[PDB]
Amino acid sequence: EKELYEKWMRTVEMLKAEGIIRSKEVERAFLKYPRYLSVEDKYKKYAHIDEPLPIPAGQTVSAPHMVAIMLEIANLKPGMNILEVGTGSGWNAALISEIVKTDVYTIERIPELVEFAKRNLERAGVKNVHVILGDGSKGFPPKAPYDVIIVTAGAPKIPEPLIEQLKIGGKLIIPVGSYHLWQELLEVRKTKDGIKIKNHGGVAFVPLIGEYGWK
Ligand SMILES: Nc1ncnc2c1ncn2[C@@H]1O[C@H](CSCC[C@H](N)C(=O)O)[C@@H](O)[C@H]1O
Repeated sequence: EKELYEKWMRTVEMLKAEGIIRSKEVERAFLKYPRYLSVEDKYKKYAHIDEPLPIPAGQTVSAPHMVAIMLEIANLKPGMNILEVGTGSGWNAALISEIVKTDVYTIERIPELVEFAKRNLERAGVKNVHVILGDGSKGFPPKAPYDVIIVTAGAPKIPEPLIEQLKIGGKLIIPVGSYHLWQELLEVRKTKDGIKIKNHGGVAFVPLIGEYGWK
C-alpha cells in the first residue's frame, strides 16, 4: 500500500527522468493520485508498470506515459474549464482536477463505467470531477465552451461539436485514424488564425462510439 505507493514514486521518477513529465503541475498530480486508485484489485500490482490495464466493460486505463503526454500537451492552468471525453476509470479526470483546482466535466457512454469511475473518485476523496453518462462525441453543451477538450477514445475524424465547444485559443487533444483501434494523436488548436494541427505520432485507444464518432 505504502509498497504500492513506493513503486509508483519510481514510475513518476522515471517519467520525469525520461522527459515525459516535464512540469511540476503534472508531477504533483501524478504523485497525488497514483494509478492503483483507479483499477480493480487484481490489477493494482501492475498499476506502476508503464502499460495500459483493463477496466470493466472491455475498456482500458491508459498507460501512464500516454496520460502524462496528453496532460503536458494540454498545458493546464488553475481555473481552466476542461471536458474529458471517455472517463473510463476516472484517473485522468482526477489528475486534471488536481491541476485546474475547479470543476472538471467528463463524459462516459457505458453506465457500468460511469459507476466505476464515480466510486473510484469518491474513495480517493475527489469532489470536483463530474462524471456524465452520454455520447461525448457530442461534447457537453451545458458547460461549454472549454479551454481544453481531452478525448481518450479514438475517432474516425475530428468531431465538429468538439471544435464548436472550444474557446478560441483552446485546444482539442484527440486520437484520429481510419482504424477503430489504431490512431494518430492530434493536437487541434482552435487559433485566431484557424485550425492548426500538430500530429503527435501513433497511438492505440479504444474507439469513440457515437454520433460524431464510430457507429
Ligand atoms: N462517445 C463516447 N462518449 C463517452 N465515452 C466514450 C465514448 N466512446 C467511448 N467512450 C469511452 O471512452 C473510454 C476511454 S477509457 C481511457 C481511460 C480513461 N480516460 C481513464 O482515465 O481511465 C472508455 O471507457 C469508453 O467506454
